[PDB]
Amino acid sequence: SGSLSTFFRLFNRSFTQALGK
Repeated sequence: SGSLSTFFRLFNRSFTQALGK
């Protein structure tokens, strides 16, 4: 489950994109 894959990926992507920056 988990998954978590989707959740983990989403969190990482969102954090990286938000930080971004």
